[PDB]
Amino acid sequence: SKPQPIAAANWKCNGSQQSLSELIDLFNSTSINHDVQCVVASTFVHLAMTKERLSHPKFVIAAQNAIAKSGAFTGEVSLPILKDFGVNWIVLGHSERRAYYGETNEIVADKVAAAVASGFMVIACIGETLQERESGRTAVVVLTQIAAIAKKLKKADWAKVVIAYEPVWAIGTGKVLTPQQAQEAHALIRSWVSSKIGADVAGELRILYGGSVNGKNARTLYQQRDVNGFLVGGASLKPEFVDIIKATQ
Amino acid sequence: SKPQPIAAANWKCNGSQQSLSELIDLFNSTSINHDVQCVVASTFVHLAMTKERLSHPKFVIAAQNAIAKSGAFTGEVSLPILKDFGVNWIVLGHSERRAYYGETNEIVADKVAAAVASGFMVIACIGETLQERESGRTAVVVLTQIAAIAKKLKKADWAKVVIAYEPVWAIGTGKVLTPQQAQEAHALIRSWVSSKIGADVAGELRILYGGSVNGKNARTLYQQRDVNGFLVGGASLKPEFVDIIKATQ
Repeated sequence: SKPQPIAAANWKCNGSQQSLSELIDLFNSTSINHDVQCVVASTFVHLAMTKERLSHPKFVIAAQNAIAKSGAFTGEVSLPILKDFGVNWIVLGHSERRAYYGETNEIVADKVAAAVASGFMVIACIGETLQERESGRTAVVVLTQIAAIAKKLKKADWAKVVIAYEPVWAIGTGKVLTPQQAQEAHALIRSWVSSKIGADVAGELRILYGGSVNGKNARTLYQQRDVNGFLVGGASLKPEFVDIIKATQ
Repeated sequence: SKPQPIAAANWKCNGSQQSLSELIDLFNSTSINHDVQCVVASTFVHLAMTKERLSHPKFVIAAQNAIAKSGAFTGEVSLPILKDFGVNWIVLGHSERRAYYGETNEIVADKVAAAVASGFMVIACIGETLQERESGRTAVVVLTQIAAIAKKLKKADWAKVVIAYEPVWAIGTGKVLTPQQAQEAHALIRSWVSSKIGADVAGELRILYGGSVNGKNARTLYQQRDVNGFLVGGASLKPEFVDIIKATQ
């Protein structure tokens, strides 16, 4: 049987108090009749209002980034600050951070490890560029990214990790992977985890797909054996996010 | 006469709800009997609680960083989000961001300009490294940094700008500038502003000193003719921040 699915909303750098409140009210009103962990990753500014207003028990709130430790890091937010604030889920190594904000495989790996050590559930992101996909190097690239994360974890730590596989070229572009492409990518990640870490870990691991997921394409993607839910960008700011939740069965 | 002084607390990446609440209660209880703009720059996570709890009218709250626009920038916070959230002051181009987080002179300048255009009061940071100071290149370096900011502003925009001069080698190191060094740096910045922008602008501009300011050294620094207050790191997390406020006269 698949492990528990996840439907994660990555709001990215977006939202007004009014527009996020309206969306949160929709989520609070939504009937969810199967076991799925819903996640809302808001900007840091919006965490207070999202914690106060989101009350649907199938939802948890997440941060979109952190640094490992408090200290002289003007502009940044640390894991102890988020932990003190009652935020226990986090997205780390998103493509945008790897591309724009200097996060190498090893930097991502170190953030993931600090977050797991702090007690967080972590959605760790991996995925190849268009050039890498064109060159047929998807597997080596994504397995190198995950091997970097794995290097800094113990086997027991995987109970706290979720992988989001998001091809860079699929993010925000309207180019969604076909169900067969998503399935093969997730399968190859899982096979690596089974072989390098453990079969038990591999079977329990949630591997989520992200990159132009919407209410119309989600259900077909979810039917693939190795897909355990979604990390959703643009569509997570819209009512159709609830159709993506419904798609996780 | 000097323009209105500023005493700005840069909390950096620090604080628990409990420890910041205790400090805010101290600030709320503090008698401030002269005209000084106090600023508290908290992490993004803490803005909600600081807005709710800080009620002393001589204080405003600030963000420690932003990006110009909302959109697909996972982990980041934009100026429209802060504006919607009622935060109207911001620190930009802090040394830590220039050193760790890829902010060039031109990136800082563009953030400053977007923030002024959005309606923010901006504390824009400039300052030279130890090597630059040793080589006698302080003036050219800091004037190059400020010229980059100035390039993206109109003269009328300066009513919204405050400069924080913070030698990199003075930050967190316990190496405070002597009053004469601070005075000459501020004087040379002001002279440049007078000559390149306008004498009126130069006279109204707040130039704050930062780098190991504490309750013991603040009053002597403030007595210098071209010093208009302080950007305070480590000491702003401590009761002695109130002694720095008292020093601005």
